[PDB]
Parts: sequence; C-alpha cells; structure tokens
Amino acid sequence: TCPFYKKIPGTGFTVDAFQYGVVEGCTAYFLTHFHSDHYAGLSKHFTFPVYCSEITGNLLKNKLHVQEQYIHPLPLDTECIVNGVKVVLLDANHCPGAVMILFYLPNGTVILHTGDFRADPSMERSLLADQKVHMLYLDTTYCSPEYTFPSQQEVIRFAINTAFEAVTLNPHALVVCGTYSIGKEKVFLAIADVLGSKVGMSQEKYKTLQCLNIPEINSLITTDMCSSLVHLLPMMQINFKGLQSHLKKCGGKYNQILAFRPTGWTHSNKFTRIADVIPQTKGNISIYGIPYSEHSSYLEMKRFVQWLKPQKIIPTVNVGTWKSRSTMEKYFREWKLEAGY
Ligand code: NI
Repeated sequence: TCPFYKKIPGTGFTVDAFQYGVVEGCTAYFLTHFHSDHYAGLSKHFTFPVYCSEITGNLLKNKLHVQEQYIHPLPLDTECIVNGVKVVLLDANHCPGAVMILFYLPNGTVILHTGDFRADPSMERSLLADQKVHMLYLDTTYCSPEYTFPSQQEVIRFAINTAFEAVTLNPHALVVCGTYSIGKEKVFLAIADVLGSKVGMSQEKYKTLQCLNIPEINSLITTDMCSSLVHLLPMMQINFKGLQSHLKKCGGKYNQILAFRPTGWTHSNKFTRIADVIPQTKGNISIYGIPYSEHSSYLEMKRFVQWLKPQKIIPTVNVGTWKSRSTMEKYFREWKLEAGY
C-alpha cells in the first residue's frame, strides 16, 4: 500500500509510486528519474499518464517500451498546467533526466518534491527564489554530519590526472570504468576526452546512452571495443577475477588495466582525502574506488534547507526505521533553531 510520503495532498498526483498497482484517486503518476528503486513496476502495459522529463521519457520508450501516448514529457523551467494544477520541473543535479517537481496547489499551498538531488547554490537563483515553499519532500540519503565528500569537479581532476599519467607512462594499458545504472557519465567522458578516445561499451549500455540528449554523443562513444582505450564494464564485474577474465578477451592488446569504481560514501571518507587515494592491486590490475556523489553531502543539504525555510519537511530516504526517522528530526530541529524559521 502506497506510503503517504509518495502522495501529494489536494491532487490526484503520486511521485515515484509505480510498484503498488493502481492507486485509487491517482489521475497522474510522476517519475523523478530513471533509477530502478524509483521506477520499479513500469512496463509496456502502463495505460495511465506519466509525467517526466524528455530524457526520462526517451528511457521509458526505449528501455521499458512504454507507448508514446502515455509518456508526457515536460520541458524544464517552464510554468506548465497539468490537470488544472500548475507544476514546474527543475534540474535535480542527480543523473541525466532527473528532476525536482514544484506543485502549486489551488488552495495556495506550494510543495517541492526533490526526487533524488545534489543540492547546489545555483538552485537558490532558480524559480524557487520567486516564492514561499510550505512543504518539502526531501532526499535524506546523507542526512548525518559524518557524510562529507569532495566536489564533483575535484574528483574529475583526480581522475583525468591518474588516467592520463599511466597511459603516457605505459601506452599499452587499458582504462576501465565501472557502472550499473545511469549517472556519473562525466567520469568516463572526461577520461576519454583526455586520452583522445571514444568510450567503448556493450550494445545495451550504448543504447542507454543514446537516450540522454548529450550533445555530440556520436563522436564520444562506440560499440567497437578494439578501437577504444576507455572501456566501460558492469560494476559487478570490476574485480580481479572478472577483470582478468576481461583482460583475456582483448587478445594481447593491453598489458595492464587501470580501473575506477565511482562509489558513493564509504567509511574511508572519514579518514582519507581525495588527493591521498590508493588502489587495491593484484598483479597488473589496479582498482580505484572514487567518491563521486550524485546526492547532497550533509553540509549541502543543510544550506539548501536553511535557505528554503520550509514550514514542513517530509523525508523520502531512510524512513524505514524509527531510529533513522528520529535522528533526522533532531537535525531538522537544529537547522530551524539556528536559522530562525
Ligand atoms: Ni537515484
């Protein structure tokens, strides 16, 4: 049964609620982004409207095979009328096609649903700057002060450096990057750009990327593995036995892999900076974990919420235990008392 934090009051609208069957009263099912926990349930057999971004739409049509009529894509940053309720989609700074949704209720209430987001100061000079927001449905993935991690631009620096070093030292080495969903495309796009290469990948991964409205994408990616010295592989596969396996397949064309596992937070964020990172090493295969996040750090979340001064906050992540819910409330209360709302 659909939880109350997936429903929007005073509408027939639900958000990321595709795994419960038909929801009684729901005229419209919104989808913030193409990540499987959020879309779990959709298929070709959906015959209710879906509102989402253009890019999420492309993924729906081509990867799930939903029928063009039931996909309502909306532009971003444009006031849009939807069953006689004004809504806006805003860029969520998460993965490609990910959005936050502003709902303007008939009664005068204004609700922001952040979907998954990495809060940023550019969101403070968006349309959000123009009016008061009463309710906030918030991505609380990292709502605890231990969760620090570097900027995306810092991490892309490290990466472009590591890879471009090794390749210039040994020009018969492979750069691999791990992946399992959309997100974090900048990791491999940046490395390939520095190496003068296209990124090579499976057919199913190429198919996914071809849905994302990336400019010049035909010049950046390929399904010809042999022609490419940045390869993408499944994240399950990024390990010694599975990389060995892969190093066989290339047929005596490379004598050393240099992988990257972009990850979220791990406990080695608590003691080690990004400039002082190391790989695990079993022979000629070297595996970096690098903490490229597409969610808000604690500080980023705190700043956004303290600027928004929402009258009420409804968490969407880690809501499954009483302990987590309780911890989160205490932080929300601190933030409110500090900031004077
Ligand atoms: Ni996500």
